[PDB]
Amino acid sequence: MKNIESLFDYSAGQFEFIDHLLTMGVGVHFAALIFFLVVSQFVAPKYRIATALSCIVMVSAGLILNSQAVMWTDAYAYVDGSYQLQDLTFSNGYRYVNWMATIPCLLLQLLIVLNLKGKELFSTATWLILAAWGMIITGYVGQLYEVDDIAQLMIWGAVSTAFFVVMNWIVGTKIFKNRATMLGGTDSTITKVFWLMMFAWTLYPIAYLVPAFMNNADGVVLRQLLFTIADISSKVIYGLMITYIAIQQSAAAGYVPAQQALGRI
Ligand SMILES: *C/C=C(C)/C=C/C=C(C)/C=C/C1=C(C)CCCC1(C)C
Ligand SMILES: CCCCCCCCCC
Ligand SMILES: CCCCCCCCCC
Ligand SMILES: CCCCCCCCCC
Ligand SMILES: CCCCCC
Ligand SMILES: CCCCCC
Ligand SMILES: CCCCCC
Ligand SMILES: CCCCCC
Ligand SMILES: [Br-]
Ligand SMILES: [Br-]
Ligand SMILES: [Br-]
Repeated sequence: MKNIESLFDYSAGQFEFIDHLLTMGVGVHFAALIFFLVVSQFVAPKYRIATALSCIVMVSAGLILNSQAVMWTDAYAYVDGSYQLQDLTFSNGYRYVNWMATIPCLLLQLLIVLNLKGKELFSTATWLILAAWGMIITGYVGQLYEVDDIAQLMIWGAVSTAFFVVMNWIVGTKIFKNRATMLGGTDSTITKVFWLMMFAWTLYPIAYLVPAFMNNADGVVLRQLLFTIADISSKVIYGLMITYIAIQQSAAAGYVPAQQALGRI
């Protein structure tokens, strides 16, 4: 049960573009990691964990993107005018394993800026993480068959989509029922984060389906391109909005370092 990446030889332009996409993603996440670390001091204690979760996400994704880059250059060699598969192996499956950690972190930092606490926070986080883990795990099993069994990729993806929809319903319901509690005008900002999340996370099932409608070397490139757009949107851009909401609410709650931080800009 191979992946479609192992099926093709690659032109130098295709190979280097994919490598440059992954290495670019590493640099963006580690550059954002520094930003999230420095602005941590400008967030009130109640919200500071949300910015720390951005730091964990940046290193988690950055390590897996660097991992994918070197595996790409390990597994292929330029022979007779094209990059051909060598002794080693490349696989998008390590992305799925990493999602088991990064997705709960992304969801947790949203619940924190929604001002959920105590029993409701733990309760809502447990249902969301369980739904997300069911989405990822059924998706992982599905892509094992992206070459061998296209019908199984479809059926496991339908199961995965059911968890995805239920997960989004919980997220959206909590957002619209707790919007009134949010400070500094961030009741307007949080609805924008929900829509950004809808857009960015939907890119992943689209990349999952690439083997069904573009099973060639250019579809390998398009999938990595979609992953890159989705990774930056769902982690970096999303994290900046979460951090903005965290600081804005900190300032409205009387945190002086937050108020000063916004004043200078
Ligand atoms: C930073 C990485 C993120 C936010 C990854 C998100 C992943 C998903 C939303 C996964 C979606 C899937 C389905 C809805 C159906 C097909 C299989 C998956 C696992 C790709
Ligand atoms: C600003 C510190 C970010 C530097 C990123 C390092 C890129 C490593 C590419 C292998
Ligand atoms: C207030 C407790 C949060 C529960 C929201 C809905 C959970 C989904 C059960 C599937
Ligand atoms: C289709 C997944 C979208 C779920 C959003 C529902 C939010 C409305 C709650 C009032
Ligand atoms: C060996 C492929 C990577 C999957 C990790 C469980
Ligand atoms: C997998 C089909 C679910 C769609 C529900 C809106
Ligand atoms: C035009 C690109 C918008 C980026 C905002 C973060
Ligand atoms: C310096 C706080 C602003 C964060 C959002 C870009
Ligand atoms: Br506080
Ligand atoms: Br990730
Ligand atoms: Br409602």
